[PDB]
Amino acid sequence: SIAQARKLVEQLKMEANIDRIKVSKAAADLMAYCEAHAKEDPLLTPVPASENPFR
Amino acid sequence: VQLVESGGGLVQPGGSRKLSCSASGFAFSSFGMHWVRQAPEKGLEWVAYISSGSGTIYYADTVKGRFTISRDDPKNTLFLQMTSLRSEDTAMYYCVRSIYYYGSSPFDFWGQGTTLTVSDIVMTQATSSVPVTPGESVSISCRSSKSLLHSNGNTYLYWFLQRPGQSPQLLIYRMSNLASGVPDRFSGSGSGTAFTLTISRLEAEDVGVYYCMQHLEYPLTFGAGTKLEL
Amino acid sequence: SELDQLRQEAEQLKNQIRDARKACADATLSQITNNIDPVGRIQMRTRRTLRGHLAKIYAMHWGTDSRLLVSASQDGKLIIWDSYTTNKVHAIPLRSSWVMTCAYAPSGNYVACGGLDNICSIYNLKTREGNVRVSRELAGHTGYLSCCRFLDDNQIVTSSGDTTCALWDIETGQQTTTFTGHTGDVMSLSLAPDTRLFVSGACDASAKLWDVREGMCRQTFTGHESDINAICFFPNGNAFATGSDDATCRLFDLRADQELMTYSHDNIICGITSVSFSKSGRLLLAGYDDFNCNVWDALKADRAGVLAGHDNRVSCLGVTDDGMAVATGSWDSFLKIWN
Amino acid sequence: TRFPFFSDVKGDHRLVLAAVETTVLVLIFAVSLLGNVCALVLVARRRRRGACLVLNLFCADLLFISAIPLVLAVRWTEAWGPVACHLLFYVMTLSGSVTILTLAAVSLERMVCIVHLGRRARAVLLALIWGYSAVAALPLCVFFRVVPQRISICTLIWPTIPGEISWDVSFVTLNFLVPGLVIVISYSKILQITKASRKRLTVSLAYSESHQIRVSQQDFRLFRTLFLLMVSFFIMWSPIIITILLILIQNFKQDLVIWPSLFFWVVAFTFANSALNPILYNMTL
Amino acid sequence: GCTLSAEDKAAVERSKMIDRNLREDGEKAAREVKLLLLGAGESGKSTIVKQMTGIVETHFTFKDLHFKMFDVGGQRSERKKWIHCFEGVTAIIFCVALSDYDLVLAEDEEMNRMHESMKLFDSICNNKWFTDTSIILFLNKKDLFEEKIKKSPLTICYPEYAGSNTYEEAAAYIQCQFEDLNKRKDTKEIYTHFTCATDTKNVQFVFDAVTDVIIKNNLKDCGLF
Ligand SMILES: CCCCC/C=C\C/C=C\CCCCCCCC(=O)O
Repeated sequence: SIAQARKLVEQLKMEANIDRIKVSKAAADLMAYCEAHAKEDPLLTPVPASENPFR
Repeated sequence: VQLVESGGGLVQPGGSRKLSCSASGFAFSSFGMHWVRQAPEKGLEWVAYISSGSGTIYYADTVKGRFTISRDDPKNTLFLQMTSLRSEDTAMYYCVRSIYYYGSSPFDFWGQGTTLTVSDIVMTQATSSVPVTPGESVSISCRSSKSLLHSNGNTYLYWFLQRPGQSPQLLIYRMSNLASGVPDRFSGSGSGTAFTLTISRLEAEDVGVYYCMQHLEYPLTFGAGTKLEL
Repeated sequence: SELDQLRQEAEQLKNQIRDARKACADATLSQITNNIDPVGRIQMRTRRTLRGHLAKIYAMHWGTDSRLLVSASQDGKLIIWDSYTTNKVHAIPLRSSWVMTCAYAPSGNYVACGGLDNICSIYNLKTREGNVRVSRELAGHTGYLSCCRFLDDNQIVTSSGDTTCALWDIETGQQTTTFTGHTGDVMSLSLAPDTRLFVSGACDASAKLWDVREGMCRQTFTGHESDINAICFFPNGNAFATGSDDATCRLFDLRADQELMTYSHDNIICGITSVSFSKSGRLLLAGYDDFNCNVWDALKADRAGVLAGHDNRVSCLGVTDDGMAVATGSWDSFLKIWN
Repeated sequence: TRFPFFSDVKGDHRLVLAAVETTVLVLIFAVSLLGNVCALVLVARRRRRGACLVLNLFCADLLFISAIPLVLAVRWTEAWGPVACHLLFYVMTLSGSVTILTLAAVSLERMVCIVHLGRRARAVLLALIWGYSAVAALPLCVFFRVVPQRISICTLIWPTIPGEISWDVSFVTLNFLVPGLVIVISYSKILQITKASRKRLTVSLAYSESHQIRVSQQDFRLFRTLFLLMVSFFIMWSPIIITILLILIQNFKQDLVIWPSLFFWVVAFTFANSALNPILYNMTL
Repeated sequence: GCTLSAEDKAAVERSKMIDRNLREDGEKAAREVKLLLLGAGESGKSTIVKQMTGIVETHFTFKDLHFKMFDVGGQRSERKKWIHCFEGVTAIIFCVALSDYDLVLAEDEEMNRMHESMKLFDSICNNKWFTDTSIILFLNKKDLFEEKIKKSPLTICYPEYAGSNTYEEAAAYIQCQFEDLNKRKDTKEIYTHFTCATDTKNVQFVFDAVTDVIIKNNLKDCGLF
């Protein structure tokens, strides 16, 4: 009971100590990763039926 | 894994015989079986094949009509019924297991042999001997009548090794895949029609006869054999 | 006054954490992706249909070679498929029919399965005797087993319905680490691409980020309104997407400790059963109780396609490592390869 | 003389009898076609959920009605194209025999399904009943000649009387008596199985008051449906068989037992069987 | 097979043999009668299992008919996350104890035990997965009910009870209260047995109820009804 509460508050206090970046940076990073690998996504870009192994 | 053959011995010519190979240590009912014979001073020669559920049988067209192959699955035994034995059937018949699914080793375990004495694609191994010293790389070449590289990307080349007095052992399957239990010294390569097996560091446990086989189509044909003696 | 004192301490600590992360949301992900060119309309055709299961299909997993599948069904069978020729390579009979999850080893030498018997069974595929044999039975969970993922040939992490996860040593056969902290059943696992962390999604409408080599939770993510059934990582391992029973998917950012985008529509009322990303990370595929899959443009959050063709609920879904196919399984006992 | 099948003087009244004949047959054609196509479409999507020989029935009764029109034309006139006279009766009799045998087979497979608690063999049975019906209706394909005024009337000229009695008493015995016995046996045994189960569960008191009432109110619907299916056969298939035997009898006795317009009305009533088939044997409501 | 290699043909025939074995195994398992054994805490299903961790399976045979019985009482998880696995069982065997009309719940002294069992019955009977699976209802410990009703009135459990305080009427009242929790009175059915003892009464009752369920299922899926 009290030990469980102490464990929970320890976890909550440890989650507060982390450093978090801005959300704009995260969104820009996701956009950059999606852009950099667009050519190698055979579902976003349906590669020709000659290269397709699922004819 | 153990396959023990029996039924050899001297035979009068024109008679009949039956060979039995008993298996122990593997799921016999899920393995196709081949009989492969070898003349007393010649290379290997595929003889017959029976599939997993006995639903597919092939013979080389030199024993067809005279030979029959069968399997007793509950009793875990494989039978070869030979009739009208000529004087050119004197050989040492081996039984070899073969499981075919995507990514399997189809010639991995060879039986021990049965000595019997009676009283298509062409595979070429140019050099029939290699005088070589241990510690230096060795190279063997094999040459096929037609390209083995099937349209699905698989080239069906097998490399076996037979040491003095022992059954052959699968070294390499499909021209590049090294069999389990084989040191990384051996390495298969080549393309389409010409193939090469290379050994980096020779040892005293590598002297013997090397055979190349195709599995593109039946009958399965073996190479003459290159003998490494040292 | 220890009880209420610690209660209010945790209350204020959570409040200040929430305020600190709220003072970090500069702009919505929809505001930065407000000018990108849309994906369009993703049209896919069923290349292969895989038949041979005689009951509902509950799990499915792809080989790292991008060719072989494993599928688990409630007829007590675990089938391995070629998926190029639709050939069955192995058909493994289970000792317990009530399988709820299955996994494929990243090396290809092992498959694992688990379910209502609280046991994770690991099978050896490449045996010299020519059959598939049970190589290990991991027991020690007190609830049903809901997910299992191989780290390597000798490590597996498993979720169970006893509110805990567990990292095992297959060679020894006993737990090496136990992850606790969830207040409800644990329903989904996703391994980071480098397998240094994993993310867990539970019935308490929560997700958590666990360090494998430390055994202790790093971050907790809330935002859903109902139970979470599926979870997956973004291809670079800096984000993950969850699917819950309130007919919403969400994208969470590991670094920002916040959610980025919600994937929901007014015409969808049923919960999500599966979640997966595309190779580039631009398409988010979600399987539904609606009987059909939906493909979302994972940056602008608008449905870019639909995968209809299953006569019952879509229970499992995956995308190959090479990224050229999408397998989809459903309660009508058929798998379908799409491209 | 020679018995005219669909042809008469009609001296009693003009312009109204052909009209009545046209109306009844067009109504029967429309109703049967609509019901059977709806039943085909309906079973086409209960195949996706339940997977019986009920599709062969809906194929056979449509085939039976495709023959309706040629008889309307020969009714509007008194003559006979004397190339279709060799196949119209063939298609009619073949489809009728297929319908009867399909009903008997449906009843038998329902019997075995209930009693016991092969897909290829089902196709073998379907092909077998179709082939047997064809080889049994063949005697009517090359024998109905076009005789002059007993006007070109499509009549039957059997070569030998022993070659006619045998065909008739084998046709009725193997296409009306045997299927009737099969269907009544199958449905009465389904009834006795259900009654035995509901009386095994009554001894031990597995039924409480107000639940022993719904059980009886459902055992009433079951018996009603089975009795309806058992007797609709003999109600909607007996006139054609009795008029076949009566034609046989009057063939060698020469008595005007036939009222001239009796055959056409009997055949129209039998056509209505193809329209009541897909509502009795499809109760998805 | 012409564009296929020798090894591809061998793989194809291996796949066909796998298919043959799968069909042989799945047609054999379609003749098993699967019963989902449910109940509440200390309901009495231990005696029921005696007559005939995770899931507990019990195979047995009675008059050439094979029965699977899955006891699911060892799982404390949320029932809504794994109950759909049992969509398609032949029947649900629910065990009630008639002696609980006076006993209070273990954790909560206020809340009753019979009402908790009734809540569980109403939860599983009107579920969206068991809309058409019959419920064989056993009422155990009837010999400890007539004995305990001499000194204790049933009005403790049901305050609205108005009738004779005898076993033969109180048992009927309990059975009616349990049966009236059904909503789909036409789609599915409930079979009630007042167990406690005898040679082969319980097993034969399950056999009768299961045979009736099978007959009704065949009538439904084979045209009639
Ligand atoms: C069991 C038959 C079912 C099909 C019958 C349906 C419609 C009948 C229509 C044409 C049949 C005419 C031939 C019958 C007369 C037989 C004459 C005889 O031989 O004396």
